[PDB]
Order: sequence, then structure tokens, then C-alpha cells
Amino acid sequence: PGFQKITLSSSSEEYQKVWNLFNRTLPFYFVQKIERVQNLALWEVYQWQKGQMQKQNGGKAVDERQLFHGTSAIVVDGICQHNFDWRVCGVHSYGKGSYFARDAAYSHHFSKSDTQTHTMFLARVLVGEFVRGNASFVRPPAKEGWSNAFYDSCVNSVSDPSIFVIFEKHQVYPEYVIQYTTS
Amino acid sequence: PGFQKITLSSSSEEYQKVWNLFNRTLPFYFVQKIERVQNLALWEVYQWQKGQMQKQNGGKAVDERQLFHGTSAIVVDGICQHNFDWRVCGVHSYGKGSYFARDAAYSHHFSKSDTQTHTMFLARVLVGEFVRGNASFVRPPAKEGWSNAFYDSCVNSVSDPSIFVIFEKHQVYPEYVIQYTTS
Ligand SMILES: C[C@@H](COCCC(=O)N1CCN(c2ncc(C(F)(F)F)cn2)CC1)Nc1cn[nH]c(=O)c1C(F)(F)F
Ligand SMILES: C[C@@H](COCCC(=O)N1CCN(c2ncc(C(F)(F)F)cn2)CC1)Nc1cn[nH]c(=O)c1C(F)(F)F
Ligand SMILES: [Cl-]
Ligand SMILES: [Cl-]
Repeated sequence: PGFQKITLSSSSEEYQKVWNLFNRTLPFYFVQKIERVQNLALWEVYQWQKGQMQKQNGGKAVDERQLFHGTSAIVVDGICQHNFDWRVCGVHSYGKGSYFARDAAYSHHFSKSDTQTHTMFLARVLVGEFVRGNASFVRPPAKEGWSNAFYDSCVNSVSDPSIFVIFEKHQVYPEYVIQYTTS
Repeated sequence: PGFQKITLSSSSEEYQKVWNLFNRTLPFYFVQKIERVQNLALWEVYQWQKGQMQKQNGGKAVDERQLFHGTSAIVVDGICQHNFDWRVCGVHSYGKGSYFARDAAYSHHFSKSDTQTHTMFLARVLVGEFVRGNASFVRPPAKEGWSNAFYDSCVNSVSDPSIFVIFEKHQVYPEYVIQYTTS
């Protein structure tokens, strides 16, 4: 089995936090469901990655963000079980990694349906320290002035990031599935 | 459940037919397993599509081919349950459709692993009547001199095709999964 999706009540704090983040940039759309994803196997490897990044950061808390990923309904269960893996599709770019967006409105362009109902993840991402990306990058580049340290993620802007590229699947947990309609 | 994968004995006729087709263009590689995919739901919709194409062809047999598709191991079960759907990834082309290759050696470029073991489908495809494709095509174009008939698939060459683009998932059954190594 591996995972459960728990449908949230729309009057719950947990639902309202996810809804608020979605509604911030897709206010003209209508949310039909929000499910919490429970996959203890994906959460264990995420927490292990986090502990490794925390140690490498002097023992201080790693930069961790909730970021959107628009998908097709048909892969949702595959991602809840196996996580995001950019190697399924490739990219043809800010890096050959999985992409996540700050804005639901940006991830909406990648939620394909042929139907009224669209699906989007809100994922938990250990972005850590980031730098601008490049379409050649297969992993994040070295930090200047360090002989033995690399960035954790690539972005569009360091002063103002809105897209993140993740090269390691253990840096992501697919935390929530959002179903919505555009009318 | 939906599907079973039945591992074939390597001394069976059924295994030798698949192996022969793979070995034709990847003779330097080593096949480790061949599984027959049994999904009665995917086979029913394939046979219904076939009957529709047969009626449209004057009741005569539709052009049907065994064509390769290289994948990652992580989507194999998803395809055995849900079939090929090009809308998972998009294309960025001979058409926005699922691609299949005559030659295993060509599909090998899309079998990603980070391991020794690679995976490839041999799918059953109702290619029907075909015409050259184009990166704009979202479905196959009209037949010249017909007011109410379209092609069934797009290709690279009509006199000599080697790549097929399929826009309708009911035109494909994922019949066999091939695992092989490159050493
Ligand atoms: C510009 C575009 C680039 O996208 C890069 C592709 C990507 O990141 N992928 C695709 C394949 N994937 C996956 N597929 C099936 C499975 C399972 F489980 F079935 F095997 C697992 N993983 C992991 C995610 N950016 C997108 C693309 N899609 N959605 C957005 O939100 C965004 C962006 F940029 F807005 F965040
Ligand atoms: C040039 C390249 C263009 O490929 C076009 C993409 C394509 O056809 N796809 C990708 C996504 N897909 C799928 N993904 C996950 C699922 C599930 F179940 F997880 F949801 C279902 N469907 C259906 C197939 N051509 C390839 C690409 N890959 N392999 C080859 O052999 C070839 C070619 F051309 F050599 F035949
Ligand atoms: Cl990834
Ligand atoms: Cl398709």
C-alpha cells in the first residue's frame, strides 16, 4: 500500500492553511478537495535528508518551503507512493531537476485535464541554500569560496525566488493534493 | 488490482518472439526478463478501438504493429494499469502524441536507469493508415480527397516508417515489459 490520502474537512485549520496558499494566486477558481498524503517511507527519507542538511548548516534549521506542482490526475497516486522524479519526463530549463512553484497560478499551466477538474500538489521542499540555475546543470553548482560545499537547489532569483529546481527526491515530500475547477 | 505481469520462461516460443525483435537491434545487450502484461480493461478498450477502425476500413484488417517504448522502471506499473498517456510529460516532435519505435535500439535512448538494468515496453499498436507528422499536430490530419476521413497515426516516413505517434490511448496495449543490461 505505502500511503493514504486523508480528505480534510473544509472547516479545519489544516484545510484553511492549504486553501489560503492556493487562493492567494488562483482566487477565480474553486477548490473541490484537499487531501493530506501520508507515506511514512517518503517522510522517513525526507527527515533523514533534512537531518543531513541541518548538520551541514552548522546544526541550524534548513530553509524549508511549501511549493506547488501541477500534474495530471493519472500520476497523482504514483507521486504519493514514489515521489516526484524528473527522470520520468526529462526537461526540454533552470536544471534537469523537478520544478516547484511559489505561486499556484504558475503551477496551473502544468495541470492538464481535458475536464473541468484540475489537480495540483502542495509539496514540502528542503530548498536549503540556492543560486540561479542554468539549463546544463544536472546537480546544483559549487559555492564560490568553499572547496567542499555545493548549493542545495537552483532558483530563478536569489533576492526574490518563485521557481525551485530540486535534483534529489529526498528533498521533497508530496504533502497535499488539491482538486479544483476553473468555473 | 487491474493487471498481472507473467514472467515468461526463456525456452518458450512467446519469449523467443519478443527476444528476437529486441535482439535484432540490441544484440550487444543482455535480456534478464520478459513479462506478459495482462490488463483486461486496457485490452477491452483496445479491441473496441480495433473494431471501430476495422469497420472504417471497409471491414478489413487494420495495420497493427509491435513497437518499442523505453521508460523508467518507476512508471512501468503505472503504464501496465493506465496505459501510455503523452499528457503526463508533453513533448518539447512529430505530433503531441505517445511515440513508439520500430527499433529497440532507438527506444534504448529513452530507457533511463542510473543502474545496469534498463526497461522497455514492446506495445501492440493500431497504427492504421499513417502520414508524415508535424510538431503542431494535436491529432492526425485529414486525408486529401476525403471530406469525412482522417489518418490513424503519424510517422517519420510512409514508404519506410520507424517512429509512430499515437494520439488515442485506445490504439495501444502495453503487451510486454523487457528488462535488460548493457554489460
Ligand atoms: C517547467 C516545468 C518543468 O517540469 C519538469 C518536470 C517535473 O518536474 N516533473 C515531471 C515528472 N515527475 C513525475 N512524474 C511521474 C511520476 C510517477 F510517480 F508517476 F512515477 C513521478 N514524477 C516529477 C515532476 N515545471 C512544472 C511542471 N509541472 N508542474 C509544475 O508545477 C511546474 C512548475 F514549474 F510550475 F513548478
Ligand atoms: C521522442 C520521445 C517522445 O516521447 C513522447 C512522450 C511519450 O511518448 N510518453 C511519455 C509519458 N507517458 C506516460 N508516462 C507515465 C504514465 C503513467 F502510467 F505513469 F501515468 C503513462 N504514460 C507516455 C509515453 N520518444 C520516446 C520516448 N520514450 N520512449 C521511447 O521509446 C520513445 C521513442 F520515440 F523511441 F519511441
Ligand atoms: Cl527529483
Ligand atoms: Cl497516448
